[PDB]
Amino acid sequence: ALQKKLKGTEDEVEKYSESVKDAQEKLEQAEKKATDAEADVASLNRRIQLVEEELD
Amino acid sequence: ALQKKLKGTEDEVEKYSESVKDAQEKLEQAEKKATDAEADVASLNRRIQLVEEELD
Amino acid sequence: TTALVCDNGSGLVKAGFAGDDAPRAVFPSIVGRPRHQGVMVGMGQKDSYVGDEAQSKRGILTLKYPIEHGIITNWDDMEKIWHHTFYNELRVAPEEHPTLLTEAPLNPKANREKMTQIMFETFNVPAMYVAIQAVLSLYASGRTTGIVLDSGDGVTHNVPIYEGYALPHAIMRLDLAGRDLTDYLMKILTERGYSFVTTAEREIVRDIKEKLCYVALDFENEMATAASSSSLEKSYELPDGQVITIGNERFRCPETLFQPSFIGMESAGIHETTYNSIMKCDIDIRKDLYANNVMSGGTTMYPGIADRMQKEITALAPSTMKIKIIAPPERKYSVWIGGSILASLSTFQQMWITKQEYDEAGPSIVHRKCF
Ligand SMILES: Nc1ncnc2c1ncn2[C@@H]1O[C@H](COP(=O)(O)OP(=O)(O)O)[C@@H](O)[C@H]1O
Repeated sequence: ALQKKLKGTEDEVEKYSESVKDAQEKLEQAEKKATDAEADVASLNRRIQLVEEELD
Repeated sequence: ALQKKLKGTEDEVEKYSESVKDAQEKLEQAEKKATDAEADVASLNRRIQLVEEELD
Repeated sequence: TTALVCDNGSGLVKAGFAGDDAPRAVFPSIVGRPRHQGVMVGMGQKDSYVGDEAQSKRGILTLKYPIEHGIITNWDDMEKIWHHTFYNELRVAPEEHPTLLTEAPLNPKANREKMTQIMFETFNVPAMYVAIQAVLSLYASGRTTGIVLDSGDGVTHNVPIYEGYALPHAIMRLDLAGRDLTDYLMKILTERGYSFVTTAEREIVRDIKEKLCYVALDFENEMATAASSSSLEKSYELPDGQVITIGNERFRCPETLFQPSFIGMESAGIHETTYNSIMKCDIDIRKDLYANNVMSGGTTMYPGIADRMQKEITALAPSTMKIKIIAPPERKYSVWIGGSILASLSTFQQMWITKQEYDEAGPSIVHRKCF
């Protein structure tokens, strides 16, 4: 007659799975655009530098 | 009986909440790197046309 | 006294002294020969250039890489390469210097045999040793466990190592590397109208690949994007002006490493061969290997390769193991760095093959645990 904690902790685990799902999902969603901006800067650095030498 | 599965369920509740915390931390750090990388890219990319027209 | 570390490889010879921090001499491992006749007497034109000399005289030569896929096919040009390295790049008498040589796994036995024989007869070194490129590349990374994915210019191999033990039954070698990517790029550059066929201009194509190409995180999305917009087109000026522009090709080319079918090969992609090599190891060590993917070799230097690699191998692996990819920013020289580290040791100073020993036991000594 002590199953209330069973139910409550099962639901705890379910909602924790939901939370980690959402969190890590949006997490990698962020890092995708992060590495996108990394390619952006790595590209435009080169571009600015070469056009700068052209200016020199 | 089921009390021991309840024990393990509480333990996994703990470690899953910990995963949620790590997820939020990496989320916030991702947004921080987002702001910083965006500042850098924007500061360094809007000027190509300057060197361009000058050498032009 | 000082030891030498000559990492031959295909495409790029990189040599230097043991204990240093970076190879002193680095130059393309090619041997050129003029293909016209020459008319100005008194020019004293030599008959065979080599290294950067040939790379500069490209316009009138025919270049021949003497190492096809990790294996040496033209021994005379390889001897020229070694001689030039010693006597001009390092400018050192090899008479009093133990030298460290590298080779890929699963090579012809006669390769290392004849290599040792030449090193002892022609150059007459005091001692030598042949090491596996992947082990050295692991040394340089300061690790002691983890699959190492070395992908040079000629060959690509995975070697899983744990606690300093190698699992040879899971070493997976694959013959797709930078040279094949260069050729595939030469091919698909036709469909824009650009035609490079000369062995000279294969080098131009290699430069284009080293500069512009990159790996796409999602191939289909990038394809559709390049279709829609034009934000991916980048230009490039050839050695005589006539700037060219390439679009889709930038990520079409290195995508081959993940879909070898593009060049008509049947083997699985890089990510998949890595995952298989993992699965062939004992279950108890798979998590560490998942955590310690190492990457070396110039071909692993594409922008974005580590991210795509991680995504794919994550898709293949379970969702509870943690996937990491150790891609240092100088990984192109990790083999030479690890070689210098190992040669500098003293616990290693008794693993050399002394010339006396070889004279006593013949070139078969190599395969013998005097490795
Ligand atoms: N920045 C780069 N981007 C893409 N590919 C590169 C880059 N630099 C070198 N490569 C490729 O890697 C090869 C050099 O790799 P390397 O490790 O020297 O091979 P090896 O070990 O056989 O000498 C070259 O043939 C070149 O095609």
